[PDB]
Formats: sequence, C-alpha cells, structure tokens
Amino acid sequence: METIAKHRHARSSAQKVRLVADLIRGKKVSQALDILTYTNKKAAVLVKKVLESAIANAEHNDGADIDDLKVTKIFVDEGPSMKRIMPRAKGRADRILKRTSHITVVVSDR
Amino acid sequence: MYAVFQSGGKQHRVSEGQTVRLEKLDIATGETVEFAEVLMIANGEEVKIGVPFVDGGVIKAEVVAHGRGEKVKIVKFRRRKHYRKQQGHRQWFTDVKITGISA
Amino acid sequence: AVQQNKPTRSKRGMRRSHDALTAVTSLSVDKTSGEKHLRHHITADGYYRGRKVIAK
Amino acid sequence: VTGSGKKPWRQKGTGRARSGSIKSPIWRSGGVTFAARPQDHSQKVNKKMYRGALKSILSELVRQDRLIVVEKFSVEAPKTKLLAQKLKDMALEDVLIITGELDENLFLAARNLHKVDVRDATGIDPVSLIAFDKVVMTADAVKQVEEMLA
Amino acid sequence: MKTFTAKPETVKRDWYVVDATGKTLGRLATELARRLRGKHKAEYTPHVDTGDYIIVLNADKVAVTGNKRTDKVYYHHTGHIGGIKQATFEEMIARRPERVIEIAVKGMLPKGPLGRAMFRKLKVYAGNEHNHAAQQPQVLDI
Amino acid sequence: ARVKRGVIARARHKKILKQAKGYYGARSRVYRVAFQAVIKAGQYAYRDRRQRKRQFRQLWIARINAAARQNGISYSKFINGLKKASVEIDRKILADIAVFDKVAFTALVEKAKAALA
Amino acid sequence: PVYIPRPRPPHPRL
RNA sequence: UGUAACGGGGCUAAACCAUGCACCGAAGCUGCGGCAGCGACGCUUAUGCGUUGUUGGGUAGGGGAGCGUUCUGUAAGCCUGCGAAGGUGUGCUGUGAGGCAUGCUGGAGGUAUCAGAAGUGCGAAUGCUGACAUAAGUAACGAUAAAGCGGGUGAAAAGCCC
RNA sequence: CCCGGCGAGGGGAGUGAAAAAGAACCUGAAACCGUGUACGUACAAGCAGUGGGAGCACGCUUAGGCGUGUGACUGCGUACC
Repeated sequence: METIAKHRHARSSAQKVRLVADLIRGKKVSQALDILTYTNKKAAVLVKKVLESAIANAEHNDGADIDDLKVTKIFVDEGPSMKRIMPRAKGRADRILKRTSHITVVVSDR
Repeated sequence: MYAVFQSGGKQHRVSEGQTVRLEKLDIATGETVEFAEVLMIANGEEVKIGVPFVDGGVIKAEVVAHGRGEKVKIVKFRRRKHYRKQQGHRQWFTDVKITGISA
Repeated sequence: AVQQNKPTRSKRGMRRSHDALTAVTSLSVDKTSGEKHLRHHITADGYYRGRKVIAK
Repeated sequence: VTGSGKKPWRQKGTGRARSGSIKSPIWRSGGVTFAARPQDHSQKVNKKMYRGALKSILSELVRQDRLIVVEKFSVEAPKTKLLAQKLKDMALEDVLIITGELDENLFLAARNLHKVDVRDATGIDPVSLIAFDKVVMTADAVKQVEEMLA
Repeated sequence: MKTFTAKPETVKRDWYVVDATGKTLGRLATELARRLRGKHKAEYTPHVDTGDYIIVLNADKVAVTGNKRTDKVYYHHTGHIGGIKQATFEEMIARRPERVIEIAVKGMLPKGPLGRAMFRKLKVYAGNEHNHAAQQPQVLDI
Repeated sequence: ARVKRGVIARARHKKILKQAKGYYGARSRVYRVAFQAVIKAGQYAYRDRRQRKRQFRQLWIARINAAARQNGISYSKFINGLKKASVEIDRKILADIAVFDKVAFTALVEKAKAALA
Repeated sequence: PVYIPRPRPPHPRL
C-alpha cells in the first residue's frame, strides 16, 4: 500500500529538514509522532504535519489500522531557492539564498 | 592426453575434445585441419620432443569459427605537443576444436 | 585563509557524519494519567509524578 | 548592434576579463563577427557552354526515348478538364509541353496542372529539361530549338 | 588459454623451524625472505601470499663477520624534534634480539599490505622454547 | 543557414562520459575532467599491453625457476640444457606444466640434464 | 556588480 | 629537519681484477595474423592480387582523403498517430570522426541517393549569459540603554495588546 | 470529501486521449542534491587509472563456462592547455 503524502516548497532548507527525516526513517507511526514532538527543532514541527497528513490519507483514502503502519520511505529533496540581495561592507553586494525544500513521507502497512 | 603444439607463432597445451582459439587460418569453416607440428604429447606416460617435432605425432582439429575479437581503442597521445591519434583494432581468430591426439 | 581547491561530496559527507540527531527514548508513562512526558518534566495536561501540580 | 562604446569597466584591477565594448561578438546580445550582407550569387557561364549543354541534354533526352516530338498540339477550350483526358490518353504523367507559338488556349488550360509546365520555345531552361519526366514538342518547337541552340 | 593463478583461500601453508645459531645474518634472512614470499613454490603468484610460516629460534646467536658486531648501526628517527637514535649491533642483540632478524627480513620483503601480511608469517624467538609445537614445524635445513 | 550545435555536443560529451564510467569523483561526472581521464586511460591501456607480455614473461620465468629448483637445477642451467637437446617448448607452456603436472616437467628436467650434462 | 572598488595597494618592494 | 656520499636490506664476497660458460633483459629483431603508402612488375587493365620489395615517431608547416551539422534541388516522392524530431538505455558494426537496429519517454513531424551553399564541429581566451556547487549550516544577525512577570489574543507568544 | 492554521501544500474523486499536460503547466538534457539495492572500505599512503586477479550479488544456458556490477591484493603510472 503506497499512500504518499508530501509538502512542496517547505521554506526551511533541505539540509536542516533532512536531519529530522533521519530520525523517523524506518519506524512505526506511533513512535514517529512522539519522537517528532519532543525533538527540539523546527523542521520537526514542519514534518509532523506532513506525517500527520500521511496518517489521515492512509485511513481515509484506503485501509485504516494506524497500529500497523510503518514509515517505510521518507525523503527530503530540495526545492527552488529564492534569490535575495544582501548589502555588505564597502559597497559590494551578496546574494543570500532563501532555500526551500520538498518533504515526502511515504507511510505503509507492509 | 594433453599435447603441446605450435600453430600461429605460439605454443598451445591442449586437451583432446576441447574448443580452442588461435590465429586466423586460410581454411573454410566446416573443414578439418591437422597440425602435424606437435611438440609434446603427455598421457599417463609422457613422450616429448628430443628433436624438433617428435617423430610421428599429429593433432586432429576442426574449424568452428573465423570471428573477430573485441575492439581495442588505441590512443597515441603526446601531452603539450598538440597531438592525439585514435584507432581501433579487432583481431581475427580461428576457433579450432580438437577431435584427436595421435601418438 | 581560503581553500586552495574545492572539497568533494565525500569529505563533506564525512564531516556531516557527526550532525546526526539523537533520539529521546526516555518517555515516561505517567503514574496516574498514563500520559507521555519526558523524564523529570511535567506532562502536557500538567500532572507530575502522578501528582497534579500545574493547576492551570 | 544598438549599443554604446563606453567600456563596461576599468582596464586594470577589476578581477573580470578585459572587455572594451558591449557590442563584442563574444558577448551575449551583441555579436556576429563575420556578419553576412545581401549579395549576388549569380554566376556567369560562357554562352557556348549553355547552348552546348542544352544540346547535350537534348541528346540525353533523345537517347533515353523521353523526348517526344508531335506536330501542332494544342487544346480546344480553356478548360483543364480537356488536358486531363488528353494527357491521360498519351500516357503522359509529368511533361514539358513545349511549343513555339504560345496562346491563351493552351497555357490557361495548364496553369493549374501540377506536373505540367507549358513553355515558349524561346524559354526552355536546363533545369526543366531534366526536371520533367517526359518532354513533348511541337515540330515547330523543334524547328526553333534547332535554330537557337545551333 | 589463461595462465595459472593461485587463490588466497585454498593454499596449504607449511611450517618450518630454522635455528639461527652460528649463521650469517643477511645470508639467512635472504633465504627467509625467499621462503616467506613463496618464490620457492611452483605455484608462485606475485600478488598471492603463497609462502610458508617460519619460526626463527636462537636469534641471539646469529653472527656477523668483519666488524659489523661493533659497527653496524641501526638508525631510526622517532618523528619528533631532533630525536634521531642510533644503536649498534652489540646493543641491538643484548637488548631485544628479535629486531635483528626481524629488520633483516623486513627489508627484503616488499611493502604495502601484501609484504606486511607475509611479514606476519615469520616468528622470531630469541630462546629455544617456543610453543608452536601444535602446528607441526618440520625442520628446514638451511 | 545558421547552424545550432546543441544536439551534436550531446553526442560528443556523452560519448566521452560513457567510456569514463566507473571513475572516482568528477571523472565520471564532469566532462571537462572525464575527457582528460579517458585519454590518460587510453595511454595506460596502450602501454600496458606492451608491459603485459613482459609482466607475464617474468611470471613464467619465476614459475619455471621455482619448480626447477625443486627438481634440482637452476633456471639458467635448465634453459641452456633445453637448448642443447633442441627443445622448442616456450616459457609459457613450460610454466603451465610445472603447476599442473610435476612429472612430465620432471622428465623435462631429465631431458635438460641429459644433453646438458 | 556596478561598483568594483580599487584593489588594496601592493606591498612596496621598490 | 632525519641515517641521508651502495636506492634499500644487507654483504668479507653480493667488493675489485683476468678467463670462460649460461641466463634475464626494449615498443630492437625474428615468428604469426592484419592495415595503409610508394615503386616495380607478372599478369590483372576503372580491380583483387598466387606476387615481390622496402616503407609507416613526429611540433611549426606542406600535401591527400574523409564523417557530421543546418538549409535549397531530387521531394506534392518516401518513412510516421499500428507513433517523427527530441531525450534516455542496450546490442551490433566501421581504421577514425561516426553509422545501424531497437526497449522506454515524448507526442508531430523527419528525410534516402547524388548534388549545392555555409552563422559548418569548442575544454581552455583573468571569454559572455543563465543555472548550480564550494568553503557551510561556517562568520554574522547592524552600538555592551536592560530587561522581569501576570493576564489577553492565537493553531502557535521572549518580541504584538493591556 | 479528508489532514492542515475558514493556510500554503497534499492525497482520494472528477474533466481530459494523457493531470509523471494542474496554471511553478508541451518536450525536460547536464552540472548539483537525495532515497533504495548489489559490492568494496575503518593497519592503510601519493594525477586515483591501467594490465593481472580473488571473492561476492545477480541474470544465463549448459550443467561448464559465460553476461553484468563491485573490486581485496599486485606490476606500472607526477593532470590538460
């Protein structure tokens, strides 16, 4: 059973979300929501809502039983950055990168 | 049973029965050839050369194919002197097949 | 004070091999409530070691 | 190129490569180092090579039994329907109906046929005499081409 | 067809005992290096560790001719400030005489993982009492 | 008629990167390093065919020399000894025998010693 | 960048 | 800077001298298979040689012959919605640029053969334009006047409101 | 219709020939960044390849060697302009 759920254009960058995804990759959901809750990072708050969406689409578009529901697959691959100008010392200009990312959680029962 | 013979400018140590590759012959495909220039013939009991090309041995073979080998890319190159020169080479072969070792 | 030539994928990964996040794995089941809380922290409702303390 | 001539930056000391104009052909949007102009590709032949090579392609059309001589060969009404049956009958799919006297009767009846081009015997040209599958001629047209090619 | 290759799994490696009492150092250690490498074996593959294990017992009774016993100098540097350290043959015997046979073999085997691996074949002993008796070390008369 | 050259540089750059497949680092990825890798890997494959004959040649000579000193003679005595009996066997087969059959090799040492001594 | 500043002067050497 | 004036081990011969006899040893030469030049010449004559000989490292340079790209003629012909160009894989094949068949993606154009003409082949120019990495989750977050708590609003409060 | 903050974003339905044509929209190359499998690596020094080659993992058909991937260990080997 596939039942993906994803969050495109996640406005925290991929290297910082990808630390959080390296905790829940390969566990049950019941472990995952709590471990994401007590993790003291922001992308935990940004990926708990994605995994919570994956729960609801699993129960509501196809078969239920959240008890037997592993997070088999989760991958964060980066999205379109956003180009902004930074003024610096001595008249030069920088280009800061408001990077975004694409979170994908694929939850399954088997 | 194994006998040792020159075919194409190189020796071979061959078992009777098997299927051996060597240099390209002037022989059509479904034709036997019969190498009479056999050096060594071993068995349980062994009789090699003490002269060139013993006395009376022969090797009975039969062509299987006239193929070409796998391609070799040759890059002569000289660094800094504006020179490189690709080339390919596929070497012909003959697949002989042994049907008998005489004594 | 600047890099002489750029590092790879490889030596970036090996430096990032210590940026792994650490799991919590200590979640108490509360005495009265059965709720999950960290060790020595109060619960979400507010019970601590079974005892209600938050009054809030 | 609609631009300027002021150097984009200093000659020295900027880290960037030397450049002197924005119209340079190595830059984007400004360029074409050897830009082409309108020219005349029209090249000259000797007269005897043109007339002689028409004699040679008349020879090749003759020895292949492609060039067809008829006598006076024209249509009766200005209707391409007549030329459809008419060039059906001689088994002439693609032709060069070349005559010596041009009229409004025949030329209008082939202005809409694709594989038919009806010329005046003054105006044959060496790409048509090869570029048609058969050629059919009036005896008067052969009478004039004998004179003109000479 | 294709020539012969050995295989590092399936080689039976024999054991040997060489008593080094009253020898020449390099003339023994040469033969040790040749046996440990496996250049005596008929199936000799240049990359396969082929050779035998050798025990060298009585390493203190190795001999050197000339005046090498008072003048062969075993230099080494510690990788430090200026700490080059020199020690003659006469110290190197009486302190730790495994190093004499052990260096003199170690400089005649190749380097890298292979030559360090076949260097682990050799078992020097200063005394006589060894306890490799459970692995049948037949006598190598050399 | 203006010529665009996008679709042919695909074929050149990809023809280079297909041969450079398997190489560490940018040498399988970046074309500008992979061309420089493929050329140098063409020179090495040209020289090492020449060295292949010599690198097997001393392997054969080492096999013959090791087995021949098992059977009580050196290599140089064995090869002048084989030349004297007019024996046209090369080093390849003779190194091949000493691995598989010690015994025909042993008789071949005897035929070295007979004409030799 | 529109404004590129003058490079930091060299160590003398004269 | 560390032995550091055999490459090293190590050597009383593995040094040096005189004699021989082996053997290793090059992309040399020979053996086998193969390609190309040039000159001869049997004997073929727009083409292979039963042949024969030599020859073939190469920068600047000089000479000969090729493949590929887009567009015009051949071509209102031919391939193609039972799937073209493009993209990505594989497998064959050519001495080389390259070619051919075909799995998938894509969804409507592509063009034999011989000719013609070029904006005709890029890895380099402190090359231009775009895109993306690197150092890097690094330095910093813009005055060392300074914050603390309660209530509120909120999905969310150190910063907003009282 | 459902998660989500009467969000952004997403999964079902539905239109459509196709929604890996969803407005960030035909085709979607490369550098770059990931996830999953196979193999190699934590006693081993160097233009990172190349010649030799073990072992392993897959597909083959003969029943023994292929095909493919990685590549222990070894000879040689100081990029391009």
